[PDB]
Amino acid sequence: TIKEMPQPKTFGELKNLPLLNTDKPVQALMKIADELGEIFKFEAPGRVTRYLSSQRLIKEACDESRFDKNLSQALKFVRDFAGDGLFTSWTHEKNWKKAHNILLPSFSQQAMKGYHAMMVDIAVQLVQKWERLNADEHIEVPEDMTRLTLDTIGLCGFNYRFNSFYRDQPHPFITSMVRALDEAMNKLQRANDPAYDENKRQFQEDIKVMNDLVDKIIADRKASSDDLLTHMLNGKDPETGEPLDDENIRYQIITFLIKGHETTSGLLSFALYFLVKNPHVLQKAAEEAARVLVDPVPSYKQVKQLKYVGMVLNEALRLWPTAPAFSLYAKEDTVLGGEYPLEKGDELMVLIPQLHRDKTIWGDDVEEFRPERFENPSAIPQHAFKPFGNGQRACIGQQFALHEATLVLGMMLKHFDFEDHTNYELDIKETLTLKPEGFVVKAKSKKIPLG
Ligand code: HEM
Repeated sequence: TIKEMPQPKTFGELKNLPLLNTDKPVQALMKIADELGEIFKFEAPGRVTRYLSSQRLIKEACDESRFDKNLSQALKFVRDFAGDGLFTSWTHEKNWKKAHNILLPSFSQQAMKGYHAMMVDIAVQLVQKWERLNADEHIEVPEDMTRLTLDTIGLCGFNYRFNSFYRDQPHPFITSMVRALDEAMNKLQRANDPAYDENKRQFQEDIKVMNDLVDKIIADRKASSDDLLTHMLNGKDPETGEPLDDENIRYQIITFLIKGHETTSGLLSFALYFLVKNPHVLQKAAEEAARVLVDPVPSYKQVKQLKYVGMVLNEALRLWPTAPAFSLYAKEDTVLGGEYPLEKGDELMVLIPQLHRDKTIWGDDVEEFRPERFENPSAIPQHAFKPFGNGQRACIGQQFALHEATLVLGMMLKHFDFEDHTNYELDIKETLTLKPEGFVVKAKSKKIPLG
């Protein structure tokens, strides 16, 4: 029957805000979830949401007849630069369904097979960097994974070479992206001011940097292909018959550059992190790579054969889903879990890391890294594993990401032995998305030739 919704302690007008005075808000929220359970309300001056953590409640929230995708305050802040592209558009916005239809063919297996060779180009450039390090040297993992994933989406999506591996510091686009994402995150924990005038002005500067690349890409395709850029330029929605106007296209370039690389990078960092911490898992994933990748460079089918590598990727997404949250709103008045009445417009947040720790679904060893959980995935209940969102608003890039990751991890495992030389202590940085900050390793080459 009509239950009272749990809520953390409120502090007069501050509401629940003093509890999220942190650079790690998602990890803080996980703490409040362990304390209060599957659902809690959370209020901040002028705004309210409900955090869900259980499969039973998230199953219901994922019913698209009752709840649609919502733009959390965080995505509202990012919509300041990504506009009405795929990721920051409302489902009822014209350009959502339209860009969806227009851009979907770029993620068909047909197109996926055509991306493979460009993926290998960047993968090799990674392996070669590591082959060429001197003995006194180590690898900065999130940093190099970011070089790979940015370059990969640049080449596959846009035929643009970011040449991230010819730069010892991050590409200029990355530095702006990261400072902007951080700022959208800082903006959330501010109750109300001319104290934030510089943050607003760096925020506009960070946007212009990003946009400067867009024009560069736009002008490169111009001044001279069947890819994402192509369909953005030529494609027409098989419904309305209309193409995307110039303004939307620029929003899509930006959308894809960011979303098209950052969460994949975090996944590869975490996966490698868990491998070097779980040496019996590493050995087994390294056995699979040596056996399957019998060629100097990997083929498309061989990547498909790397089954245990895929299990490792999925298990790493279970523990640390790199886009750790997605928001929903009630299309109409409704009752949630048969106990929580909700009003048209009310917001729900899906705390994916808590979902992935639901013991009633996963058992009592949720913190353990066990790729074998995914041995036969059809066994896993529906809506229990959701690192790619839900329904028609799920990740469009899912298979792209996993193909990229599996290929790259497979080659890593084939070509090197990794050492956790600083006995790295997990430290998860939040820029809305998640990554293990400061993760470093040593890779000793197995001295196996590339093709
Ligand atoms: C492990 C890697 C990835 C993860 C965990 C991930 C996660 C997600 C999540 C959770 C959403 C839903 C957001 C929400 O409901 O508010 C989403 C949507 C989206 N993703 Fe991914 N992503 C990954 C890689 C990629 C890649 C490689 C691309 C492009 C090549 C991409 C492009 C997009 C786009 C455009 C959307 C918006 C889709 C729509 O609403 O139409 N993502 N992703």
